[PDB]
Order: sequence, then C-alpha cells, then structure tokens
Amino acid sequence: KETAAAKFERQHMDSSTSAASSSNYCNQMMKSRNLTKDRCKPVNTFVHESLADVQAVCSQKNVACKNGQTNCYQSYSTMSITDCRETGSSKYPNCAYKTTQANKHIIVACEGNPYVPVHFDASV
Repeated sequence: KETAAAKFERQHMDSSTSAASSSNYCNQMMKSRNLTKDRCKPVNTFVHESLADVQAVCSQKNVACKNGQTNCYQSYSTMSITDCRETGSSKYPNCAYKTTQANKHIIVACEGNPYVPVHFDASV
C-alpha cells in the first residue's frame, strides 16, 4: 500500500504553485488529491515549497507534537501555505472548503530512514 511518506506528499505538497490563486483552490485540490473520497476531511493544509525544503524540517527544531509525542519538528523559517477548512454548506459528496493563503512556520512529525515527514501537525 501507499507509504506514510507518500501519503504526506499526496495530502500536503504543492510545489507546482507558489500560492493559492483564487477562492476555489481548496475545493479543487481537496477533490483532486482524493481527500474527499470516503468523507469530507474537515481541515487540511497544503505547503507551497520544494519537497527537499520540507523534508529538511526533520533536521530542524525538535518540539512536542500537539498530542505529546516528541518526534515533531518546527521550521526555522516561514513557508507559503494554504489552509483549507470545511464550510457551513459542505455536504458529502459535495464537500465545500474555505481557502486561506498565509505565511507561517510548519510543524510536522517525522519517521523512518531516511527520516522524513509523515504527518502535518500545525502551522504557527
């Protein structure tokens, strides 16, 4: 099956755009990366950076994840991100999101060898 590292790239990477271009970015990206297949995922963030700079965050500032684990790392620098959150008119299978573009540090959890990101924790 799909690895955890691969799932993180499918759900959170968008190196092909520098930022969200319009209010429909979340609606199309959510559908196209298959994040609405079984149900509407309520929150999800896309990162508009090269995959090498996001993988490097596993060698940056070690911090505690929101749930207590200690395999979390925070970016020394801010990154371009898009936050997608479900709207009031969202109704499966027609999931609807609100697009929010912004610049913040990212917090991810890392695992394996090579040691890479496997989950998006938060943006701060």
